[PDB]
Amino acid sequence: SICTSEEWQGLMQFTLPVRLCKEIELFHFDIGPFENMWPGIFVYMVHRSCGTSCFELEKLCRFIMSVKKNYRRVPYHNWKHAVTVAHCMYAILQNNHTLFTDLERKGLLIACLCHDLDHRGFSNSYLQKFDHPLAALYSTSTMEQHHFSQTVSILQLEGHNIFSTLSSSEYEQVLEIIRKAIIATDLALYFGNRKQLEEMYQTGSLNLNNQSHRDRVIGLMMTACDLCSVTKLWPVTKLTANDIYAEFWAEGDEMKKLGIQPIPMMDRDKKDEVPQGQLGFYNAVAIPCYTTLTQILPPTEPLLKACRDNLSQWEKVIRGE
Amino acid sequence: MSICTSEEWQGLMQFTLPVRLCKEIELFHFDIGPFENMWPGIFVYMVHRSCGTSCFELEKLCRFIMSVKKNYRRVPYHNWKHAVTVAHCMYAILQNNHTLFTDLERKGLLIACLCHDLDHRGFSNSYLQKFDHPLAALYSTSTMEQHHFSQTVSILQLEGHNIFSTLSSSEYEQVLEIIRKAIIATDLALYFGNRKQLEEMYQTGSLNLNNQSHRDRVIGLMMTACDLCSVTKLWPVTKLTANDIYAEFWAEGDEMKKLGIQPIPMMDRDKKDEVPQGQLGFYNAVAIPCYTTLTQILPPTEPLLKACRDNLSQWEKVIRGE
Ligand SMILES: CCOC(=O)c1c(C2CN(c3cc(C(=O)CNCN(CC)CC)c4ccccc4n3)C2)nc2ccccn12
Ligand SMILES: CCOC(=O)c1c(C2CN(c3cc(C(=O)CNCN(CC)CC)c4ccccc4n3)C2)nc2ccccn12
Ligand SMILES: [Mg+2]
Ligand SMILES: [Mg+2]
Ligand SMILES: [Zn+2]
Ligand SMILES: [Zn+2]
Repeated sequence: SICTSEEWQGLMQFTLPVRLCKEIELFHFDIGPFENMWPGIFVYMVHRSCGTSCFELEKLCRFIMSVKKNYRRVPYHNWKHAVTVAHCMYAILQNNHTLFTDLERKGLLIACLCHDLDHRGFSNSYLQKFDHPLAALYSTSTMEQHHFSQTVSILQLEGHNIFSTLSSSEYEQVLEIIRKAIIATDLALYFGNRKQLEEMYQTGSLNLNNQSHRDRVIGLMMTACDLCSVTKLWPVTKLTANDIYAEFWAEGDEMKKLGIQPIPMMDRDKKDEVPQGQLGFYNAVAIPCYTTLTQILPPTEPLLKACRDNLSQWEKVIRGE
Repeated sequence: MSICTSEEWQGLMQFTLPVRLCKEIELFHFDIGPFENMWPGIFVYMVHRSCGTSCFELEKLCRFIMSVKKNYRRVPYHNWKHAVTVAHCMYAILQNNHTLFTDLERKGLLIACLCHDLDHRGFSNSYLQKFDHPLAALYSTSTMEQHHFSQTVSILQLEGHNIFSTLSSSEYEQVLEIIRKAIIATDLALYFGNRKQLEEMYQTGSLNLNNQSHRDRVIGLMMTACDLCSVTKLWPVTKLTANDIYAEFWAEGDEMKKLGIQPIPMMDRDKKDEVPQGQLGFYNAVAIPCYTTLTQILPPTEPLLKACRDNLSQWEKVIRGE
């Protein structure tokens, strides 16, 4: 997928409505109601965080419109999710201004937009269990290796390599940041990452000039952004939930077409247990993520608070309220 | 005994409870899990709300709290989280039956709950006695529970930690007796005779509350109900805490396999299949009887029994492959 001459020139015209400017800096901001602004909203966030002279604008608008093209029309892992994850990374880096290099803020905003590129709405287990081509290629973190492969594809396209103008080494530094960040969105790898950071922060040996330590903190940040649907206002959070299950149930529907019972999270015949499942996901995954994050990055506390507020709302739904 | 630093207890005095949580704390099913940084301050609030703001001096109290956390170990279940969970359930029981207990007992039972598993290594009473651990020789029966009380007194005897200094020396030994008895009653090996005795004293109608020997038995049942209160939370919380319990059990079951001895199925991670039926039998024989007799004695404590029943249906739904 390469964007036409027709698409990206309109993106160079876009100026963000000034009434938002302040509301976009909030952690809990929702990009939902501004669909035709999401491509330019990403341009805005790149210019604010990295400077307008960071990328040359012609190359940048092409890359954003091609990446958008390569997102399938699935309920949840779509173009809206990519810009929602990218905004959370924007808010984290804006509130941790003096912690990350220019190169890291470049890659991470790029990595978040492309972290789910060409998602087909299926979990890694589905591709591996039922012998998908990509699973025969990428044995572990199947889609995550595909997501990074899809990004490198677009970057190698003509007029798209926004990283054309870095040092030849500096560029190979960016791709490692982008790869490790996208690989870190594999939720299965999150538990080892967050437990390692737990012991490290606790023992005090968490060293922020240790590169592998930096990559672990980046990975937790990628997880925090990937889950940021739990950190919006409860009206927004409850709505994104409907998108998540519609895609889960669709994968489980394919599981039934054989003759197998999917896990209850992917069974539409078990919608009643959804509020309990959310309460369990927040306590087992979400709360640990943003708690270790806030411990490492104190400015990211609004995420932890918003996640706690959303957790009590699910508890009220379970408790008959 | 690891003493807490000054920055630890200083930040505790400045802590304020978020307005919204003040209401949710009073509910039996309240789950402290998602508010880890708030756990020490939550205990301050529960002490203040039940025992008064002038009860303990905030300086010594915040020292005792943060030092008790430091002496709780990093085992999968019997840790700092478990202490505040048991302490909260006691607060809820005490709040809903406030004037039924003295002011000295509310001070004793809340403090004893916070310290009831101090310095837990993650090994049951049977392990330490089988492999003649030194503590099994110093404490013949109720091995860890007697040590927990010794750990509790060691913290009180630390410089500037004694929150009971301002009691009359009669009431000093009095509250220490309530605390010693409460921490001993958390030995589940004693609950079964004590619950059976309370059940008979109730149905015949001879259970009297200012009968001191009866009073300790009722406090013992309250200490048991608080120790098991994870069965009284919402289903997803109870499953997550069940994983904490089995993670520690199975670790002890591995050590016996290193010594060539098959552990009991409860501590055998190769018998994970029997987990739902093992929970079903624990509820029927232990948990449900505990809160049933407790609700007969203190009817305000019912929501524990109903929530314990709610999770009994879920454990039965799991055994039927659902
Ligand atoms: C794959 C990771 O999930 C997410 O990314 C995810 C989810 C999922 C939806 N949800 C579940 C989860 C279950 C479970 O199976 C719970 N089982 C406990 N553990 C194993 C015993 C694993 C956690 C479930 C069961 C019945 C009905 C509905 C259910 N819904 C987690 N909700 C959000 C919201 C915001 C951002 C992300 N997520
Ligand atoms: C003793 C202390 O137990 C607790 O504190 C405890 C427990 C225990 C874990 N559990 C068991 C218990 C068994 C048993 O062996 C039950 N005994 C049955 N026999 C009759 C006497 C003969 C069949 C078990 C067996 C296999 C696999 C797993 C198993 N899990 C009880 N569950 C909770 C939940 C919430 C708060 C507390 N607890
Ligand atoms: Mg993904
Ligand atoms: Mg104990
Ligand atoms: Zn994602
Ligand atoms: Zn206990």
